[PDB]
Amino acid sequence: MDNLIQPTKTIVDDKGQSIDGKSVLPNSTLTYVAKQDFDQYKGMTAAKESVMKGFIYVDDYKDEAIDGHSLVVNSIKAANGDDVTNLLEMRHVLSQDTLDDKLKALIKASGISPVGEFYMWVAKDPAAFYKAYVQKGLDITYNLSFKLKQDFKKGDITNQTYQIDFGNGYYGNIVVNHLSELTVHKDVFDKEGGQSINAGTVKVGDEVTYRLEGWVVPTNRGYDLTEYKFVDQLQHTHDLYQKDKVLATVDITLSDGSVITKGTDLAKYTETVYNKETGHYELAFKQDFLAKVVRSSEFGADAFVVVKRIKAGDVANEYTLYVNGNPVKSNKVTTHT
Ligand SMILES: [Ca+2]
Repeated sequence: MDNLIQPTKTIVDDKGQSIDGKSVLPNSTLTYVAKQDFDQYKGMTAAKESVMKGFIYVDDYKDEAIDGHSLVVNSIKAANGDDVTNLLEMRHVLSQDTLDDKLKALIKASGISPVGEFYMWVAKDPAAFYKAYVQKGLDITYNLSFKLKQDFKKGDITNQTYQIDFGNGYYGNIVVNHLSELTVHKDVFDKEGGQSINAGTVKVGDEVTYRLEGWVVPTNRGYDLTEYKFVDQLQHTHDLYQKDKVLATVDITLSDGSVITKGTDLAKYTETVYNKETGHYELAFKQDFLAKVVRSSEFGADAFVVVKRIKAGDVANEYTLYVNGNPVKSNKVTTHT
């Protein structure tokens, strides 16, 4: 039965599809569906002393990546539909050092080895729980949502469950997701195809071009696109906005099968707003367009913002890209006039 008892977990997108192995974003909600497998136990009779050792389920999240305190338990349900949340002790174990001695001994003797922080669910009434669910072979399904720690900027995210029945430990699969590291860059040029003039001198009355380089959204991701917006507070005391342009930086495939080639003008899929009084510049991709980009396609664009230098002094610029609600701040650039 060692290979016939198999707790499992998966991670699912907003359409209930598995995204195990896929990339996610810093502000992503990770929703896992975990199974506590009792199928093998159906119709059998466990010894009373073995039943007394109870039924424990463990969710071992990577505590460097996942904020364990953000857990929302969406549901914990038996195969017969029963809500079993009130039948289980939910324990957020931050360290085993002084964990309840009985439970700590149970974990030790099980063969199971949770690392760092974990949650455990313990049947409050082993005999009752055994009779109602375990002996009937009724699996328990846990639906759990976590957020990431804001200080976890890159690396992989892992989640693994364990099951301890009658003191016997069993290992679940390791669900892995990659956190994309988001970066964007700003440069300042004499002209669109020219050389960087960062820290250079710009004569009054001349034009300069800022390039706002958008982050490329990678393939094999676990999400679709709902926002991709450039925001730039221009130093409008010194830089007078003239015009912009936005270009695809990768080939983009849409749901209809059509392809937008790298270098194509993307203006018609966007809206530019410039506020002359405040110097606030924004270019946002339209949601109905973003919704058509397939997951097997990369997505990226650069914006080029043309300004006239109207006053002497030091002139700085930076921009922020918002990708699905994640702000990505660029480096700064400066020039002097
Ligand atoms: Ca852990």
